[PDB]
Amino acid sequence: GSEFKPHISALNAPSLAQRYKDYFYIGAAVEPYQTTKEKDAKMLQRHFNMIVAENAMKPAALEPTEGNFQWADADRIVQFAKENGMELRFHTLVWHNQTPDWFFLDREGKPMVEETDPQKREENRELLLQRLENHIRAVVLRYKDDIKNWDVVNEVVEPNDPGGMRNSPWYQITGTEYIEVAFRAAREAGGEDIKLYMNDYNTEQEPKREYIYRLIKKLLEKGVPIDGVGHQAHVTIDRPPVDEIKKTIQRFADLGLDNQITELDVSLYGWPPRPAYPTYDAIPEERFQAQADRYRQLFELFEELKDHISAVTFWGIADNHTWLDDRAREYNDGVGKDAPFVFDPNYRVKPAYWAIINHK
Amino acid sequence: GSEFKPHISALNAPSLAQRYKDYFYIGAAVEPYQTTKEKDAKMLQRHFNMIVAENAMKPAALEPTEGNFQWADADRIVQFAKENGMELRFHTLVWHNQTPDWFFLDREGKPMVEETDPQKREENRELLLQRLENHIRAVVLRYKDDIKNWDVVNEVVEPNDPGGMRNSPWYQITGTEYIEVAFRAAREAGGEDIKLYMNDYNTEQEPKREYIYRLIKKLLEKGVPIDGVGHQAHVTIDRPPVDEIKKTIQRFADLGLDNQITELDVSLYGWPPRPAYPTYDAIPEERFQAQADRYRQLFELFEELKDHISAVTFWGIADNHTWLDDRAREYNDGVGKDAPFVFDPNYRVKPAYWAIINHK
Amino acid sequence: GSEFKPHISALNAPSLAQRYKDYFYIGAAVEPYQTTKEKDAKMLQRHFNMIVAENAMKPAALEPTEGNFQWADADRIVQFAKENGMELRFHTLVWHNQTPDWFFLDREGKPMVEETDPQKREENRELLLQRLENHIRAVVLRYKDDIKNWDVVNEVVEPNDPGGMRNSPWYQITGTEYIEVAFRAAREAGGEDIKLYMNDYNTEQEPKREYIYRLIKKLLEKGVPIDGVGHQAHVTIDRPPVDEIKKTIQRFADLGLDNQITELDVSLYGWPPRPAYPTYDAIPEERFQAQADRYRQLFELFEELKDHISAVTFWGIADNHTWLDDRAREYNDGVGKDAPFVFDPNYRVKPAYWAIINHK
Ligand code: NA
Ligand code: NA
Ligand code: NA
Ligand code: NA
Repeated sequence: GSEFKPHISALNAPSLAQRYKDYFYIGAAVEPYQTTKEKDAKMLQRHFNMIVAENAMKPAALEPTEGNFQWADADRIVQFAKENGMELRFHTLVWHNQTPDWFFLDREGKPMVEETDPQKREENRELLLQRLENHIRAVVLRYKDDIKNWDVVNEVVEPNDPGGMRNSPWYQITGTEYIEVAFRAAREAGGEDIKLYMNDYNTEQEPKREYIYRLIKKLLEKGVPIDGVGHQAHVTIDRPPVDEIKKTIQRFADLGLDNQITELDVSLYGWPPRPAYPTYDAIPEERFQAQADRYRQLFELFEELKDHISAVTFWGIADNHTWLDDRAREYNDGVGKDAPFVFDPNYRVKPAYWAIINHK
Repeated sequence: GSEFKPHISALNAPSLAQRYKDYFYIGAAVEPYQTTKEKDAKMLQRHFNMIVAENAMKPAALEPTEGNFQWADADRIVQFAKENGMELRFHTLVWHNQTPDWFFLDREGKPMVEETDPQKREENRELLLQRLENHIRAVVLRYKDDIKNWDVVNEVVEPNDPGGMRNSPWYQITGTEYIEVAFRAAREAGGEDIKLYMNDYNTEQEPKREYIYRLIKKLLEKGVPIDGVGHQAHVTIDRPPVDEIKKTIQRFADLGLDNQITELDVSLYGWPPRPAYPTYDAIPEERFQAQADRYRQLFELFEELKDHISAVTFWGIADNHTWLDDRAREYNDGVGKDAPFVFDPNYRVKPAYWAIINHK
Repeated sequence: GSEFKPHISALNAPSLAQRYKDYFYIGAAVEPYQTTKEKDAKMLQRHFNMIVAENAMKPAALEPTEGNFQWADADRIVQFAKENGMELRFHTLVWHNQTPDWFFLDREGKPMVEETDPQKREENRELLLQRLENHIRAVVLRYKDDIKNWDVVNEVVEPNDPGGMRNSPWYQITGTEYIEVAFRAAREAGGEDIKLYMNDYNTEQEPKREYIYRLIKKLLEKGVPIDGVGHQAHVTIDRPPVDEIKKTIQRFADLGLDNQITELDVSLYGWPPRPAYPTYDAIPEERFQAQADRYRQLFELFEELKDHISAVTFWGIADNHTWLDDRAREYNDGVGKDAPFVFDPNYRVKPAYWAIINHK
């Protein structure tokens, strides 16, 4: 144990975004209801100068059937950021998950992935790319003046698949062209001022890192205007090692790319939740102290790499809301709690908060 | 002697604020008449991108009797800053000096500090906190869109007093609650965008440093939204040592606090003015050269700590106006002159100017 | 050979200005036609956040006869920068080249440099300084709200001339007073917010460096409001050595001066073009790899000196347009091609691009 400053309320504790003002933005993923929850709204105004929609801007949320755009939840998050002078990230224009099946049906209502006529396959490819372009055109035309950071594609690399290309219907139907078109359409509709990212997880693992590096070079060679890599950084206390994170950021920086940490959380367990504690009160202090040392190591690394990192965004606000609790229950027969942030479920600061707010 | 660049006019000499553009703001304390004095106004526009009122915004200046707000002098300083794109600091919402006695009278016209009925003392405490809240509400509502930096309380720690709490009437009547309320009211009226400081002098001395650190932690534990510490830095050529200054800034940074240097001057004498020179022309060059080396050491330290220091403000413009001349005369039987700045009384640069403007 | 990343199109390659966002602006010299050439305009929007007129704002371009101001070409460049949020530099208010002869004729139509009556010479000096003041007044009044960076005088030092002062008609008629007046008039018309530079080439050579340093100190002693030195940096692969560049920047920083690199190019040849290659396709890869290592060394030096350098501007966009091709032909009997940029004549990135865009 090394962090023994008091567990004060986070609502008025010194601002995390302030601490990192000349390093990178400090962001949080939010749901629309949190923009009007008193404590969550206060937490955002106190600690965060960047916001991303955890779920409200995924493809199925915004265009659940063709041409039927659903803007209300997304507008709510954008308006909260505008009211409070926060930057925004867009999650996400393209993803194999959270994508409605109408994209991948031919004009006949049948799955394009089953088509065997080569000329018809080329027509389906053209049609799917037009649908993708229209999804992007609508969303970027609406938000381009307010959202500067765009996860144009998400999780398109899978090292277990041939050539490293995740074999989603996107890839089955268009190869890598859906990725090329996604970036071109985003630039066409949004102009030079928006920053376009390829977002993925385990970006430091090999050979996934090579595959992402290879893909970006291939896209660059095709004239694709990519600006950066987003690193989800869903990490644990021990994995991955900090030196591998450092080499990954430097590596993509060598292609001229900006880097953002997009979905940061530090689980208390391994991958998978080998044994979750059942309740929050059951987590011993030693675990939070271990998590504090890990957060310290991460953020001091981010400071060293500050000229290659424009933003660090957490995948949530406080420990009362995190996607890791679904996984904790799942692998522990219905009961389990994770604690991945620097703010606890009662909106108090954790040892990890003091570890990243201090002078180093 | 080490600084032999010419003693050019400061009016058009290279800008001090420019030199520190990516480190911290460079500020000066001013009186309203100096916003319309040709040479002082030019000096501010040339060298400073932050302004503070030396006297015009103290409690007795702004609310000399209850509810009788006097805005003219303060408005003048704020308008000069706005015309010239300068940031502002507010000195100061609460101070045991420069505070009119009406605050501390019960509704009966008698000193609250003399009251012996416990229930009546609690009523006086409530009344004094309401008067404090109204003073802050009026001032912050008026200036919140123009002043980002607020000395919410000033000089509230005194190591000679029990528990380190300066035993002013504020503390005699309310304990530390006046400090809690001062910060809460300032945040309530001004929003999250204004930065709230506790300002004091000798912040590197022990045990004063501990007492300030202890008090801030206690206020943080009560939910108080403090953002930073202001260090007056009324220093001499030899005191305090630079390593103690460094440890102080780092120490408060460890609580997540920003730091500003708020009232910087480097006296030519010890504490007290053991022997002032009678006139400015009597000061030998060796003294200015010693003062230059001291200013060099201070500002190179500030550069090293730049990510913990947002602003460095001098307690005046040029050597023709400084509060240290009152003290120089006082302790030298009516005659005496100090020279605490980098600009001399004829608006020429001093060796100290060249020492902090150069490449290091 | 060390840089083997692909020679992708530069039009959508990761942004150079983005890479240097927290170091200095990245600029390019342009001609008006390039603001409407599809590829040049795209290159500026992709890679550059600062623009300078290669020729359209020289004295003869803007005021070819007395009082006959020609604004169209200059306005075009300023409007392109404004549309795209780019900063601007002004090249240049005073220069011995590109200056129409009407400046230097007495009211009698005869060359002021030939006048032998001392009282008449003082009248011509006064008249030439009034004409200079009016040229500057007109240009600064028109553009002061849009152009922050002003090359007030250009190439006024010549180490082969007595006292180091280039013996142009400006100096023959007014001594150094034309320089004093140029800076004062620019400040008078433009205010404190515009930054005023003395621009020259070979600024690291001795004794030219001493002469510039000496002149600036003399101007500072006369009350002249100079803010910075512009270093043209028309360099080769081997000259000048990087340590001499470093000492030059530090040296002028010691006078409190900002520094900008104003006309950067890295010729493939010596001075003069000892042997140009006849055509672009004749340049071997080894030369581009040598040029890449040189650009790497320069920009890593600029990063180290980032707090003394506000902007780095290239004297052109891509290798299809550069003034060095006139000199390559000249000294090679009509045929010759240089390649001084990081972007090639077909708007593809060069090894030098990868060398300055990477993580270091
Ligand atoms: Na730095
Ligand atoms: Na989720
Ligand atoms: Na005073
Ligand atoms: Na030219």
